[PDB]
Amino acid sequence: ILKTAYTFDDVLLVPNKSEVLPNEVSLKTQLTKKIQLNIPLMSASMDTVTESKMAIAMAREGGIGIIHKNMTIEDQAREVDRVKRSGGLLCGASIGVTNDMMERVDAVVKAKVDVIVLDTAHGHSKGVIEGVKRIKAKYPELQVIAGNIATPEAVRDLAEAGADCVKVGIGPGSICTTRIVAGVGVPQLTAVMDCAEEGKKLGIPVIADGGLKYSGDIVKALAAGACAAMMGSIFAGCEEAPGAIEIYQGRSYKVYRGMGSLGAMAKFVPEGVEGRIAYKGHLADTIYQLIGGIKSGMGYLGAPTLENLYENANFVVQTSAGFRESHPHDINITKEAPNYS
Amino acid sequence: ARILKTAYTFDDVLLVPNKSEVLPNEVSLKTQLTKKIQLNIPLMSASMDTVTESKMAIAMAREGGIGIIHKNMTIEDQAREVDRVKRSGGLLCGASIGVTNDMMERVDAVVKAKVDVIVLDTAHGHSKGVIEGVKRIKAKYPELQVIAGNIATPEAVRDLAEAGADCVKVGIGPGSICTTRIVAGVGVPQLTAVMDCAEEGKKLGIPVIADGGLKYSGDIVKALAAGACAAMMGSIFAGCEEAPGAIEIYQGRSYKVYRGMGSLGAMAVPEGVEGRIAYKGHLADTIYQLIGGIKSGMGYLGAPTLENLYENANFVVQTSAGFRESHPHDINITKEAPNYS
Amino acid sequence: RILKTAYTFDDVLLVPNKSEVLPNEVSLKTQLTKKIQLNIPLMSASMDTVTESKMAIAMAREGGIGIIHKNMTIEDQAREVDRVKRSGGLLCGASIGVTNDMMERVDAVVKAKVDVIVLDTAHGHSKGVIEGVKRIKAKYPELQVIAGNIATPEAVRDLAEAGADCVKVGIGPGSICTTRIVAGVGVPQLTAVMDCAEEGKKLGIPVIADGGLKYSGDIVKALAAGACAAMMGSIFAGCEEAPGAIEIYQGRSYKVYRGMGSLGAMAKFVPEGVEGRIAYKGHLADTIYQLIGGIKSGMGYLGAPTLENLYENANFVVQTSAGFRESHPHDINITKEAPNYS
Amino acid sequence: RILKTAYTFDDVLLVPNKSEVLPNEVSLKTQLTKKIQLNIPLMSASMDTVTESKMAIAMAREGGIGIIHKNMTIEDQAREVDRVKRSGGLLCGASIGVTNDMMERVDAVVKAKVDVIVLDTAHGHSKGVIEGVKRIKAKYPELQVIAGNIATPEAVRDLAEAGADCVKVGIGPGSICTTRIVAGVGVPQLTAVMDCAEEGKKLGIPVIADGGLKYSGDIVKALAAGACAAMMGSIFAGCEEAPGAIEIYQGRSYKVYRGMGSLGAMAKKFVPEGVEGRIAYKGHLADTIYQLIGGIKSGMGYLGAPTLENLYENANFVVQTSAGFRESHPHDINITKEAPNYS
Ligand SMILES: C/C(=N\O)c1cccc(C(C)(C)NC(=O)Nc2ccc(Cl)c(-c3nc(C(F)(F)F)cs3)c2)c1
Ligand SMILES: C/C(=N\O)c1cccc(C(C)(C)NC(=O)Nc2ccc(Cl)c(-c3nc(C(F)(F)F)cs3)c2)c1
Ligand SMILES: C/C(=N\O)c1cccc(C(C)(C)NC(=O)Nc2ccc(Cl)c(-c3nc(C(F)(F)F)cs3)c2)c1
Ligand SMILES: C/C(=N\O)c1cccc(C(C)(C)NC(=O)Nc2ccc(Cl)c(-c3nc(C(F)(F)F)cs3)c2)c1
Ligand SMILES: O=c1[nH]cnc2c1ncn2[C@@H]1O[C@H](COP(=O)(O)O)[C@@H](O)[C@H]1O
Ligand SMILES: O=c1[nH]cnc2c1ncn2[C@@H]1O[C@H](COP(=O)(O)O)[C@@H](O)[C@H]1O
Ligand SMILES: O=c1[nH]cnc2c1ncn2[C@@H]1O[C@H](COP(=O)(O)O)[C@@H](O)[C@H]1O
Ligand SMILES: O=c1[nH]cnc2c1ncn2[C@@H]1O[C@H](COP(=O)(O)O)[C@@H](O)[C@H]1O
Ligand SMILES: [K+]
Ligand SMILES: [K+]
Repeated sequence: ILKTAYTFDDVLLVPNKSEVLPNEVSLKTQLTKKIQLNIPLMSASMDTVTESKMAIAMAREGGIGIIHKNMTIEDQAREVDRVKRSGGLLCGASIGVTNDMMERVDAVVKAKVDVIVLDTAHGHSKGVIEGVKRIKAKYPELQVIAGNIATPEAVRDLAEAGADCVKVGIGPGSICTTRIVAGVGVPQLTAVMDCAEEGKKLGIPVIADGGLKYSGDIVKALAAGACAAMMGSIFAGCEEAPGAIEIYQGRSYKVYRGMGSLGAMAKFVPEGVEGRIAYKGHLADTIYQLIGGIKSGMGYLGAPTLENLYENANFVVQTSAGFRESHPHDINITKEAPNYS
Repeated sequence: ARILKTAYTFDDVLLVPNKSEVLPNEVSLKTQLTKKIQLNIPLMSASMDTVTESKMAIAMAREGGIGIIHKNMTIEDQAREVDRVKRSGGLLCGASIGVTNDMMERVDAVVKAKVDVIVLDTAHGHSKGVIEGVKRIKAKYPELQVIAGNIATPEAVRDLAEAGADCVKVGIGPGSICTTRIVAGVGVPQLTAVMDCAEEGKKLGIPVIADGGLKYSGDIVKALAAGACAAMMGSIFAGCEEAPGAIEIYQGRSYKVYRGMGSLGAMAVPEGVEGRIAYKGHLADTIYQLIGGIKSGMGYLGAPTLENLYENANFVVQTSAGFRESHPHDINITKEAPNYS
Repeated sequence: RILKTAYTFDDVLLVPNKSEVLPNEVSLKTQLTKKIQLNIPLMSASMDTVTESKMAIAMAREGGIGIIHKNMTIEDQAREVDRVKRSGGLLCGASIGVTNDMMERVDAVVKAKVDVIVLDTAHGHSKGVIEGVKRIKAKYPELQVIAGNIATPEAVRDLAEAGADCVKVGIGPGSICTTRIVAGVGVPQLTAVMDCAEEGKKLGIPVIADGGLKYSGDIVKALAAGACAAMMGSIFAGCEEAPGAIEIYQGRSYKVYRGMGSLGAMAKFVPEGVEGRIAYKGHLADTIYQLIGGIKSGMGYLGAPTLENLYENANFVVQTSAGFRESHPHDINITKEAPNYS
Repeated sequence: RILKTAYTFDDVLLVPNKSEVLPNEVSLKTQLTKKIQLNIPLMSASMDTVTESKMAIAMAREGGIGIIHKNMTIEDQAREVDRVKRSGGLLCGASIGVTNDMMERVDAVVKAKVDVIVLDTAHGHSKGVIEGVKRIKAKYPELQVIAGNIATPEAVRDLAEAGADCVKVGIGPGSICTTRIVAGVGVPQLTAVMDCAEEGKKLGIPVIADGGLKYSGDIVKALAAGACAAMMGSIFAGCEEAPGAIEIYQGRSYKVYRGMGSLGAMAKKFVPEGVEGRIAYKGHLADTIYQLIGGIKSGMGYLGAPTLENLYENANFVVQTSAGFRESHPHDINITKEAPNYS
């Protein structure tokens, strides 16, 4: 019980000397050794976040969407295929460890998915290791993301098993109760930091999944070493996300729930809650704001590229009081900001 | 420097997931309350007049745990309640005893009623009165299993072990209705207290119980992974139909009264308060949720048994920001979860 | 530079010790100064909305002591002290400021039988205060003098040298106090009381834990830190004895409670307290009973028959903000009034 | 990789020192640069809802200075500073950005006899600012230049070799600032001011504590950290002398206050780093300065400091926790009467 772990709100990045203006920087990243994204953002594989429409709009902005799997195998293959024939867009698919597994994989592969994500509550498990070894045995050159994990031991075991990228985050998500009902989890920033570090010794990239709420948070995840950030609530309020529209006190809300929530899984022991976030309009506007945030951050840090950002970033722990100084304070805000609230 | 040691409670820490060859539906929650008593699930209902009586203790045993009948009633009525449990078909049953002038007559009567365990529980278990009590009771009934409490230190485990106790209950002040820490200034945060006492207890070969301050199934997992043999809850069980006292309807919702035994109402200078808690229906639904959460955590930690969970658990400390990450956050929740208030 | 963290009461808990002593067994006698013993280590504040003759008569007869405030003329505070000393031989205190009329106020309250003088100012670690003590003891060598307020052991050392018989600790912890906010200056009270009690004891000088106390458990902590007695304002300001009529607001009664450095009490001012209302507490006896029982209960937990043994054998532990939440009642709709809680 | 905690005002307290001095005896004089002395170490911020000529005149007349903002055309800002120099030779500053017309704005305010310019930017530790400083001093070698904003000792050194006469510390503390939220970058202000003050005093360049101040006690902390002066927007933006009329909202008077990097101030392609809201009306600046000044004198008396230099040299800080914070503020009281220096 000696060691303290930090999440995003716990730290700040120290500005560096910069010869670089924000609209000079390049957010290109390697999602895997083979898959290059233009911007390091991906939409979560949840039934209230990503289907083909969201996945098409992520691809076009430079990112990628991971079509969720809470649908028939044939419907997912249709969603993926819908993305592929909308141009030449990259598309991912979610796969669980099931008796369905390889039929789901065969359908999205033939439908030309670019990357599958074997994601489960506990990526550091015998099922996932065997599942990655099974998939890569059948499809060697296909790209496999394995998650979710929180330790460097977990990185190696999935790298050994053949994953091309690992996905970090047990407990941080906005709709997640894993840490509350199971007691298990690692604060996300320290999780990404430790996993990024072992991932770089091995040649395997890591994704920061969950818990990001502002663009500043993504800068921290990338500075920690993640190759890409994945978000649910940040995208689930967008027009392209599936989700009934609910009305309350003059505002429109989009339904957003955990995949491990009662309503998603339908004696259940859930690991998620169901709720709603405010409608935010079109993805493109949300992406602009996030990219602009990341660019300014790299400007403050003098980083022309994501690699230089990771190599030159210096972190500083702020207290509860610093956290209050960091947010707007002692202001009665009256005009909406596309950046904040 | 007098103020050196920081002590932690459940909400300060998190468990790090291990490599798991095992699924939640395969782990065994069997535990030894004492050496002669083995429960199937490591949960006990608290010895309170708004929590455990014959109706509660019967249902606890039927789910695999134990209820300790409270002592706020005549010696006649207590023996009667223990007997109903004993005549309900071979169900384990406890009874609490205070440091009283009538003490050995209370032990007498519930022993006659074939009680399986007694709890000599006082505000301060590491005291002369409890020390002599345990030896006095071991002098008359050496076969009898006696739990003693409450305590907060490793020194207290020794002196209670050298006095005869077969188990020791940890918890000074963490209780949801408890004001001991505020009115007396005394106590140890529960996770550190369990941890320190579990470590002395294991070396000496005596189990410890985590009593008080548990609220979610994940907290229990932390207590068991800290080394407790079982967990005692008052608040988590007091809203159920089997707890004593009737339901109140206040503004469309159902509530039951829940009070500290040290509160003015139970005693008719108090160390607890009286209040109302939400009605939660039948015990079996609460037990099912708690059991499920515990097996989830043990799956995460790769633990087939409770002792293996303790051997291999690593804790990490989270800040206030980790805490807010760990709970659902930045979401308007619209559907109640059965495991997340 | 910044590095040493300083703690207040809600940052820490006392670890229970083995106890051969039941709460009704433990003794609460304490030495306020070398010449003044109290049966209980409680003092009421030198504030116009806390302590007058009625407060200080009531305080004495329960075994503590009241310190009559200075926010009144010299004649009337001497009479106030004479009110107390005539009512069956009780101890009385009196507040004295660093002023031009300061010896005349001392002279009056002395003729008026005052047992203890408190030369309390915003900054006791100061030339005026130190000179003031030296001048008073030179005129009255037997008169017991408390000086404050301070927060450092260097301040204990210097006020002991100046002739003080007891020093009062507390810069900023007060519930009505804005000193830390407007001047940026202070020390969390628990660490202040420890550091100063450490120095006062080596010199043989008692120290008072003054301000920031809200519950009985808080008092126990101050005493285990080595304070000789605890001074409270807010806890006593709600009582019948305290000065001030009882204003009532939406079917509930209250009493005015204000800082002595608030605009109200001092009437170009730059205040260092606020002014407000706190709920009516009842009679002082019942409030004191509940505080005594917490102390006695805390000493039971720590197995200390006396305040000295409690100081020597106390083990503090730091609690985080989640420990704090677990320490208070949680997740319960409290429906009945506990006599000793909120 | 992540070992250093950095602190802000609400995290620390100053420990009282033995004192031979009373608050009224204490001296508030500070060198804003080697060539500029203020009688009180307070500055109003160069924002379009804090400082124009009227507030620059009101600050100067109290012993401080105002920086007229640059969210206006060049001739208007030169006219604005000329209005202050006309009111009895008062001190005046003007804000200058890294623009295509940077040297032309500098020309107009120099013509109107501005005492100091502030080359203030999101990121003062940048090639732009570093080159603007060299180019401004090369043409106007006696002009006093403040450069900012910054947060590190490397930034202090590099801007001093650029020619800055004084630097301005503060990445993200402002009450209306979202830089640390949107960009993830910044340093808690007290640690920032301390680290930068230390390097400035080794090099001979003073530093300004800019942003995140809320109470007079906070100013004392920032001066004891070693800053030569404190810059405020929120504290002064409710005052009658700040720009914009007094607004009513549910029977209480308010004024508008917004970040310069907020949408309204920068007026879809924008990515703002500030917000816009409203703050309570607090009256005329004279009454706010009074309460501020008295708080600083009280703090310095507690510290036995007759000068700001003596305060920096003998100030001791302790960290307080959130419980310490809770004790530090008033607590467990229903405040009935409004205190002119608290809420
Ligand atoms: C993301 C997430 N939660 O973060 C989640 C998503 C859907 C469902 C669940 C539910 C509520 C069903 N909860 C678990 O699935 N909980 C859990 C707890 C412990 C372990 Cl060890 C495992 C594992 N399951 C596997 C399987 F192979 F089956 F996929 C390998 S390990 C699973 C959780
Ligand atoms: C209790 C308390 N505040 O806690 C208080 C009570 C009444 C008035 C004040 C006022 C509002 C007047 N505030 C100061 O008096 N502030 C202050 C600040 C710094 C110093 Cl150094 C001094 C000093 N006073 C003396 C005296 F001679 F008066 F004793 C020597 S030095 C005083 C404060
Ligand atoms: C669990 C608990 N509170 O957590 C509690 C439960 C019921 C009643 C009380 C009351 C309000 C009556 N409070 C004390 O009992 N307070 C107290 C304080 C200090 C000591 Cl040292 C002792 C002790 N009593 C004994 C006994 F005589 F019982 F054996 C041994 S030690 C007791 C407390
Ligand atoms: C104070 C402040 N925010 O705290 C602020 C004030 C006005 C406008 C902005 C906006 C919203 C436009 N935000 C940035 O300007 N952000 C930013 C982020 C990172 C860098 Cl590296 C730079 C730079 N700009 C330059 C310049 F072209 F001005 F010379 C050189 S470096 C700028 C911010
Ligand atoms: O029910 C759940 N329980 C726990 N985690 C979930 C659940 N559903 C989705 N997640 C994870 O939470 C992430 C979204 O987090 P968010 O962006 O913070 O809202 C997803 O990428 C998943 O990794
Ligand atoms: O009045 C009281 N004061 C302090 N502790 C109590 C009181 N009554 C019961 N307890 C303890 O608190 C536990 C209940 O805590 P809970 O599970 O957090 O609600 C019981 O098991 C007892 O160990
Ligand atoms: O106006 C004030 N400013 C600062 N401290 C004050 C003021 N008035 C009283 N005090 C101190 O605060 C103490 C009362 O604190 P309380 O019991 O927490 O309310 C008094 O004994 C004084 O030491
Ligand atoms: O939009 C903005 N983003 C970030 N900082 C700003 C912005 N506008 C003003 N500032 C800074 O914030 C300071 C005011 O902070 P305040 O005194 O806490 O209200 C000003 O001196 C500027 O340095
Ligand atoms: K801010
Ligand atoms: K205070």
